[PDB]
Amino acid sequence: FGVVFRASPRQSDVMIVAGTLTNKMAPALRKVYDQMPEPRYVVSMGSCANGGGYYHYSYSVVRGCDRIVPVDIYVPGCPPTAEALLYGILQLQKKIKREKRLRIWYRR
Amino acid sequence: GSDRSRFLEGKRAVEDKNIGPLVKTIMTRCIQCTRCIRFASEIAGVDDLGTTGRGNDMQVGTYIEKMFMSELSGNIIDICPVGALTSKPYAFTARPWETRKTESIDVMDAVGSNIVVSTRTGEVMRILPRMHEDINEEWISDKTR
Amino acid sequence: TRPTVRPRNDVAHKQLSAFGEYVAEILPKYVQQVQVSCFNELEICIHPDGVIPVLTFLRDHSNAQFKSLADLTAVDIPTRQNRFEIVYNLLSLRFNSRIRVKTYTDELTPIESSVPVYKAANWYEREIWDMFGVFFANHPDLRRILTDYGFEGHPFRKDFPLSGYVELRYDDEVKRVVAEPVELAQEFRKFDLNSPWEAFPAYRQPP
Amino acid sequence: EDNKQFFGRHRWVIYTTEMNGKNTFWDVDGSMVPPEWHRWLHCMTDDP
Amino acid sequence: ASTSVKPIFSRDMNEAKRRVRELYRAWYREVPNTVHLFQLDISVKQGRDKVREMFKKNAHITDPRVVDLLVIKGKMELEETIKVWKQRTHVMRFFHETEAPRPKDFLSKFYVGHDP
Amino acid sequence: GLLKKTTGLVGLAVCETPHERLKILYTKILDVLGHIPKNAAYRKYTEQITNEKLSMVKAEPDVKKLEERLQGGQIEEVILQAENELSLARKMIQWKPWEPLVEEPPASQWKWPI
Amino acid sequence: NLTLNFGPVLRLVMELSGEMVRKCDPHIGLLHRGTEKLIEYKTYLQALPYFDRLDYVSMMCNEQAYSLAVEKLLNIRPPPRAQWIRVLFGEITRLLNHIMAVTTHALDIGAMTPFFWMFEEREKMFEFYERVSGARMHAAYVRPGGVHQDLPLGLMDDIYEFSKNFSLRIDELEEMLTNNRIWRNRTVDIGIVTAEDALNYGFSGVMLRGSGIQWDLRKTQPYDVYDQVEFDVPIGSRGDCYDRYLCRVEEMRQSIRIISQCLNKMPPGEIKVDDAKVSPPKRAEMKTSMESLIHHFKLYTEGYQVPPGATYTAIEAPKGEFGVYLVSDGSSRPYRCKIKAPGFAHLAGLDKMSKGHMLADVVAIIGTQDIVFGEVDR
Amino acid sequence: TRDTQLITVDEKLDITTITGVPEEHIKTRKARIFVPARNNMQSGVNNTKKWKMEFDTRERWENPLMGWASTADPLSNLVLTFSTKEDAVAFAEKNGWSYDVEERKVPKPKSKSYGANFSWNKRTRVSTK
Amino acid sequence: ASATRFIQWLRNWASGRDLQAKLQLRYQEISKRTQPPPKLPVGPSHKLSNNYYCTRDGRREAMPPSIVMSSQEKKAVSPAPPIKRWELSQDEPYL
Amino acid sequence: GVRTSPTGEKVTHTGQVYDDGDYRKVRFVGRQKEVNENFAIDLIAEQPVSQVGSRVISCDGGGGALGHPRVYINLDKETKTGTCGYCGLQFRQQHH
Amino acid sequence: TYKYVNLREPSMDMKSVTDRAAQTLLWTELIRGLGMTLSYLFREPATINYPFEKGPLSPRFRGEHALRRYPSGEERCIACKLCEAVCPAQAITIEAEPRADGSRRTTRYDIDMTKCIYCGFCQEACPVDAIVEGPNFEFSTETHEELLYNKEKLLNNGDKWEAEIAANIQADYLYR
Ligand code: SF4
Ligand code: SF4
Ligand code: SF4
Ligand code: SF4
Ligand code: SF4
Ligand SMILES: [K+]
Ligand SMILES: [Zn+2]
Repeated sequence: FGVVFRASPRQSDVMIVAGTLTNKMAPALRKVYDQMPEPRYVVSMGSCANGGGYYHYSYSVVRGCDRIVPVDIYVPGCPPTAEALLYGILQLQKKIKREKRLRIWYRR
Repeated sequence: GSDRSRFLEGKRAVEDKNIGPLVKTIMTRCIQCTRCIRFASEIAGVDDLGTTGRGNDMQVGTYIEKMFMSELSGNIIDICPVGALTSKPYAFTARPWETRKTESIDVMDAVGSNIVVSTRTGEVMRILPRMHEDINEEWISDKTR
Repeated sequence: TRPTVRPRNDVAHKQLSAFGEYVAEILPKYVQQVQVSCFNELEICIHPDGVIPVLTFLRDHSNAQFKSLADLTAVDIPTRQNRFEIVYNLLSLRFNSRIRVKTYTDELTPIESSVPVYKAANWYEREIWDMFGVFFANHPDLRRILTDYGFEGHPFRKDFPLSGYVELRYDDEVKRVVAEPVELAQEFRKFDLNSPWEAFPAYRQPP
Repeated sequence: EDNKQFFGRHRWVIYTTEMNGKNTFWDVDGSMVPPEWHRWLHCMTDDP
Repeated sequence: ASTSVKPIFSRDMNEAKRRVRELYRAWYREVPNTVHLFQLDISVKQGRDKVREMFKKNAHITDPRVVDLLVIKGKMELEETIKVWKQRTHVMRFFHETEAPRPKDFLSKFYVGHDP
Repeated sequence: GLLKKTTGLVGLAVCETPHERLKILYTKILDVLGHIPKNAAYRKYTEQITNEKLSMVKAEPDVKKLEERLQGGQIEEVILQAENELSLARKMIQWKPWEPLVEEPPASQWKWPI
Repeated sequence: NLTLNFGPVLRLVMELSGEMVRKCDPHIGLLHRGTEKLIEYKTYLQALPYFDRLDYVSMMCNEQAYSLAVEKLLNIRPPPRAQWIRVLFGEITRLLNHIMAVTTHALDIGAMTPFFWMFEEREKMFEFYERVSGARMHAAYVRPGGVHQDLPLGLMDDIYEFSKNFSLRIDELEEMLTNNRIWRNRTVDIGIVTAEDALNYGFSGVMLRGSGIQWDLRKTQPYDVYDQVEFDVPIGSRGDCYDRYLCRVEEMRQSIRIISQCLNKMPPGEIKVDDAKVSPPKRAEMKTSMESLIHHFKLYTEGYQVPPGATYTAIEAPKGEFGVYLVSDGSSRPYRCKIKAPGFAHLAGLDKMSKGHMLADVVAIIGTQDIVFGEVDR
Repeated sequence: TRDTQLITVDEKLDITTITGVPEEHIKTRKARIFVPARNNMQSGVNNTKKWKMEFDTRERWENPLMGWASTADPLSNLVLTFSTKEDAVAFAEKNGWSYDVEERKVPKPKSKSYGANFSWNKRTRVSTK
Repeated sequence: ASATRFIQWLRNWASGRDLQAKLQLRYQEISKRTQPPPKLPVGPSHKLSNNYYCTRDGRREAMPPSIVMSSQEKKAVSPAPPIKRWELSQDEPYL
Repeated sequence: GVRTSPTGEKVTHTGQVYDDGDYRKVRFVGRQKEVNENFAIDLIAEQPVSQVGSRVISCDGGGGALGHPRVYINLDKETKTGTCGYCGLQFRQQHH
Repeated sequence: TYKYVNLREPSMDMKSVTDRAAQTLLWTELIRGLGMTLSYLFREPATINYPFEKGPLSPRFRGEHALRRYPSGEERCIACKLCEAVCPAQAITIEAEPRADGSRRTTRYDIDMTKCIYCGFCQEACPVDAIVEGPNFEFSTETHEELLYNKEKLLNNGDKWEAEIAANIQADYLYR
């Protein structure tokens, strides 16, 4: 699809958060997000990242990655199938297809 | 008890009796223990419950369209082992395991009955009695309940 | 045999009872109680001063040779004077057997570090410190291992709440991740599950 | 269907070019398969 | 025998206070390096007053064993700052910059909610 | 009687004189046990099992047949265990685990369920 | 010495004197979630899905360890057909883990191609999981008493067609790694562990067998029906990364040998203990019989009570020795559940194993230990 | 007869400063030590044998989005179990919580007689079976 | 399976094996996705007589631990007999 | 069935609807309110009352193992019908 | 039983030693590895053409929770709360009261699809086959709030997927 397997943080356009975000890990996540060159999108994969999932009521888990960084797509499941994450990625493609940055600048 | 059934026949079914707005009766669940009969006669003083019929067709009730209204009636809900007698206002609202139990005191009268208040997600679901030998034993009045 | 009941091994129950007595006769100074369970596991209960003597004997003696430390953990019982029960699980490749050694302590009394006997105990003791707050004396490197830096409290204690005391969040004003008192959009729901009828009369306690 | 193809490529769907008033000539989507065909296309059964 | 217990490091409060002061000197001399390595927005004076406040809270302890633990935690908390195992977020959690002030008087607590 | 090229265990070197090495170590163990009180159970048991392992060495000139008798794996493993017992015996003198119990546990320290 | 906080779910703090690694300091906890504390608010059945998520590469072997422990405290026995199913999927899980361990060990040091060949085999094995349980990874299929459901018709034939060709897939993997001189240079005489240090550092599994220690719980302390199957235990000679790589490649072959016997010796019968105070009844008899409705109601709300006691139960999981120190207080919810992850002690020996090696060797040594941080941190 | 040297500590055992609890939830809370009352819908007495310690209830409100029951009290679900009353007070005292203790309520023995159902001259003669 | 004869020869020679006999893609040897309904058996406890639960109650046969010692001539023993030595496999002793 | 409130917002089968001045309605601006159009209370009222010739009848919901737990219903009262507590179907005795 | 993996003694005759010299100088075993990758270049790839082709699944697949009806249109759920009791994630919230006709029916039934672990225990506990996990696995959203299902969203799913849900349950209920 054009989606390379692995990309470095500074050469990347989308961040996929796949797993449980702990309180000891959150600052590292925000730092990587702030260093991503724009435009940048975040895909939240799985129940842990969406809302904490099985560890929602834990003392060491951030209840959802969306309270640390902005999120564009939520992929549900525990884990989502590899064909469900792929459906989410293709749903991010269509979302980018609806962007109208230039058509809004021209009307400023 | 055992963990499986070897009973291969059809089951008995009984018709329900209406005895007021407080106690809901589903008498197919009765196990003919006679706790309600002994309570209404000895503790409450109302000899309106009894056994009619014989054998497997023996039934518990009033035998006529009568309402078991008393200032102590609601207590037959607690002594009934089974769901034959269940609170009507409480019907279908909560399950016992999800309720938080707060041990409080009653103020509807001056006796000071010791009660248990059942809450669930910040809402009062029902009021139960709490044993106290010197005040109320394990009974409460209908108004307190 | 009964298809649904686990079979009994009386041979291994007699061998582990002989060895338990054997250990208690050699270390009277430390052993307080030896018991064998109904599924053939051996427990040696000791005074906390004998952690190094007892373990060294079991590792090096020619009839014990418990050369592998399977695990080391703690259990918290608020109703005892000494809350914390320290458990050592050991393995013997020579005789193909396992044994459990238990001692006790409290919030303020330290226990001797077992790293000299078992190099495996280095990280296990940090985990007991981090999660229960039991100090191990003479530890080469003792510090938090699992919790976040600056974390306050010991989360595996029975009185530490499940959801903790603080939660993290990103604040745009200060451009960093902040810590704040925990408020839950849905409170954890507590279920009272225990039945009011006795399940096992074999374990009944005197009234 | 084409049963000479290896399992996984032996069934495919060519989506409609319009659905519920939406132009789907280029913007196809895997959720456009109705439930009755969702079971055959995913090999949960052999019967269309 | 009940009051006879094993010590951690100090056999009496007099030896415990020696460890408390050595720890305080360690923290006092590290604030300028901490405020510089982490590029904090507080001043060195603000940093050194926070250390003073933290020590002041536990000034009423009369159990030598308890004081030993407080020093042990202090030395652990110190090793994290020196070696930069913490991050700017962890250091700044001592200050509570993103929490609105909470009233301390009876009337203000009455207006907002039910807590005492 | 051919010497073995490897013990099969990493870090454990082959020993060319297994019989001589074991006699020295077992004799050293028996001499260290002499400093322990007569009645202490550690001395009575360790002497009992050290002597019968020392008698197996002095009655079996074949290494392969000796290992079958001792049942301790490679003869190099049996030598390593002798060095561990010798070190243990030297430490039991300083600990004196044959003395009475130091202290009793609290009343309900080992009760379960609570 | 130069110090680097490599960081990110592993944060390594190393001091390097040029090319050499003078000290390795693993900082863990970036995936600590408080699993062991959450298990104390769950019934024994509600805590079963937690174990799928500890070593998420060997899901069904973590269920088995937890199921053996509970069945031991309950004093019950799973039926014979369930045990054979629990060995069949124990070995299929062992193929899943060793492919991940070997191929991600080779992808981290450059060789990227064997990862894609063998992850097509993992995908097919994920269908065996999905056809029995309905979930590709976290099946929750093994439970105290046996397995949740019986095998669907035709699955054993599809397991046979897969196993028939797998041995060829391993051979192609060995044509790329075993004799390649670049692979050997990265793994030979790297991370040497003495047979005596391994025992004292808490190692288990191929970390022991790589150094010549003859130990495998499947043969010495067997569980289920592992004493009715024939297989060989690979043993190393030099105790390095290369010998340990050969033990895992050869253990993949001995799993195909066990699977070929499970398919042929699978007996008939039921798939969960026929005691309805532990295992739920059938839905058909739960809708006609009064006792079966009572027992279904109580097992799914209160759960079954477990007699008071404590047990340490262990298995030969793909990554080593996996066990739980389960403690019961006589109620439906466990009191304490400590989890012994083999990668916790293995990663504590990284500092020892990386003395006198280059920085690029620490990558290989972490790979050879087969670390998954779901179990290390819990 | 321990080998280690022991020291004397004649002070109240207090650990409020090393447990990590915020001071907000040490001084303003009120623990309640009690033996749970028997559930009146059942005759079982197996839940009335151990001492419990719970804390005081606080505010629960409604989530604006879904209507769930939100809370800000981190001790809302905390329940501890103790073998005896003396051990419960010990845990509260060293943790700094203020507590109230309620004495165990045991039902008094009753005088039962099946023959009293058929008395000749007394008021206990029942009228139905 | 649709590879021409020439390409089949080229692939077999390059790998040194007969790949066509052990293809890693599934064509028709797999089970039908629709199967006839099953009829599963029942366990040993499905009886109408001689089946009282007190005679097969595993949980109620568990006992509390037995105390061998408590503070409130004899031949040396070991926890178990020494482990017997393992034997080299006749299947393939050396890899 | 679904009936709309005076402000134009539909009412769910549970009776839920935001009052006119409730700020929570803003969540539906530029969006919709999910309401299921098949009210179960209306659907089960259309089912005919089944006539039977016995004092006691049994209901399992249909489909055998695919229905609900089997219950027996008493039809001794002619004032009302016998209703199943699970599926809501009604039964009546034939003129006796 | 056990076997050695790496305990061979290489021969030291001239022919064997020359064989390893040719291997060292002429890179024989490296070119043997190039041939294996060449063979895969001519094998048919295993890629499927998503979204026009889909990966095979089975009747037991666990996807999007849903609420079912009886063939008459009456809801199957009778607010027993067994699913709420068994859910290991506490993702289900229920409230019930007598209905206008007196039936035991819910007034709230929410599933938090971000707490949910998609485990299937809710559909094992249900005595009336009301809450099921369907076969749909493509329901990703653009906001967090769209994944907090209420009773209306769950009843719409059941009506939407009933044709496929019923056929799957027909195919598997004999194993349950
Ligand atoms: S698979 Fe499930 S438990 Fe594991 S990280 Fe993903 S959402 Fe969390
Ligand atoms: S108390 Fe309940 S069970 Fe007993 S006779 Fe009365 S109705 Fe029947
Ligand atoms: S809960 Fe009790 S009374 Fe009600 S149906 Fe079940 S067994 Fe009968
Ligand atoms: S699948 Fe499991 S976690 Fe999800 S709602 Fe159902 S019972 Fe709860
Ligand atoms: S288990 Fe089924 S019937 Fe009971 S509340 Fe849940 S969905 Fe409704
Ligand atoms: K009742
Ligand atoms: Zn019905």
